[PDB]
Amino acid sequence: RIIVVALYDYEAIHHEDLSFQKGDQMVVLEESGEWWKARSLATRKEGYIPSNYVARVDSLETEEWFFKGISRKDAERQLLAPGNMLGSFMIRDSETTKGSYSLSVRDYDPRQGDTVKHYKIRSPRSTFSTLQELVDHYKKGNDGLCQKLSVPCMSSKPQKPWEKDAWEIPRESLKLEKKLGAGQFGEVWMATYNKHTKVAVKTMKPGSMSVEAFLAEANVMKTLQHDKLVKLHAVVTKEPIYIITEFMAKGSLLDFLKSDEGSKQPLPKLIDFSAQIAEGMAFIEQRNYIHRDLRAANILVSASLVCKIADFGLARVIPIKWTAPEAINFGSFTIKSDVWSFGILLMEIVTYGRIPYPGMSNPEVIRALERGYRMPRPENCPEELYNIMMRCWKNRPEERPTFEYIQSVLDDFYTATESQYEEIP
Ligand SMILES: Nc1ncnc2c1c(-c1ccc(NC(=O)Nc3ccccc3)cc1)cn2C1CCCC1
Ligand SMILES: [Ca+2]
Ligand SMILES: [Cl-]
Repeated sequence: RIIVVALYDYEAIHHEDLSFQKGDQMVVLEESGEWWKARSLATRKEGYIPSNYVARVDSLETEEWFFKGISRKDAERQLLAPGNMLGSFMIRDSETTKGSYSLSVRDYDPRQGDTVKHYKIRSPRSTFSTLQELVDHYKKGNDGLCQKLSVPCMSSKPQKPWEKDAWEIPRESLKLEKKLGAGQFGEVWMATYNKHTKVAVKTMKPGSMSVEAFLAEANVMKTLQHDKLVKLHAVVTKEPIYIITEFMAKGSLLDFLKSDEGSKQPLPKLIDFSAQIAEGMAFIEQRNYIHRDLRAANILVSASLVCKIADFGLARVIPIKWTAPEAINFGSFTIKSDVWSFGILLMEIVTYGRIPYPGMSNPEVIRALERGYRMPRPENCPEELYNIMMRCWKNRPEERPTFEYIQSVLDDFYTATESQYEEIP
């Protein structure tokens, strides 16, 4: 008889799902993925609950200061997001000591700025019974920490999982309310699914993109979910093909960088964007795929300033200034040619969306590349960041770095390796 408890309030929006409040417990009846059949103990109603909204009772996730499955850098990102302050903290699974837990605390530093310090856990000069007591002490005066614990890190509701068994949907479920962009193969619309969920919808123009073959690839992309790739929610099988993805409130990185909220983003933020994108490419790199069209226009920014690679699968169904010479001349697109593109993307970001090689036509650009030309360095781009672009722009593909390496460098750009975790007496 399994029992769970609710971490956040939830309003039912479908037919068979339950409403529940933060703290309500319920008996688990069926475990079938993102949705669980359960029986609320507060209402006695049976129905479906989003499985990521609940945790086993008396387990660590029930605590407001615990954060399951969070990397050191994610913890750094979450702690630095608005709503937090000096002393804000969390306890999470250690990324390196795979089985133990670490502490992450927010600090201010007059030179650097707002920072996040990480402390490993099991100082020998302190024995607390379990993790709760540990928290309890450091809240009243630091026992060595660079700052003393104030409040747990702000946490917001997870994204609602898509409706169960609603991968193939009828067109009737959608109201496409606003055309966001048009192009060669169709349009992208801001839409509403069953009057309750805001989504984005890619409407396809039919071509050699064979129906039952286009849908084959979309099914592939649906297996390749990652936090840094845009969620594939649903599909409409009948021509013209509709692709339903999650809505990204701030649109393209290109447009967002050109905006006024964009022109306020400091360099550490721009690099953070780059790090997110490289994490997405690193996932793709690991799975042995290729994006083939990496650039700022194909990156989406969420409302919370999270950057995701806008899929990516469009090359499995169908701009040389972003393209490596090897793929331009012989059509040899690889993960290494994306690296080149990423380097160009990197320049876009630092230049707030300024078009690459400004003032040069395509052939101008190509012959310049063969000469050995590369874009110069903007009067705000760091030498060490520029050096990364150059390494991406190596003429021989095999000498360009991996995304795995690129991600690790951008992630800790301002942090010496020796300074990742603090070390206490
Ligand atoms: N999701 C969004 N949310 C908010 N705004 C969005 C978008 C998108 C958007 C961009 C790319 C896609 N691509 C996509 O779904 N590709 C795909 C997925 C599976 C199989 C084949 C292709 C979908 C929506 C585009 N846009 C705006 C429209 C033009 C600029 C940004
Ligand atoms: Ca140290
Ligand atoms: Cl019961």
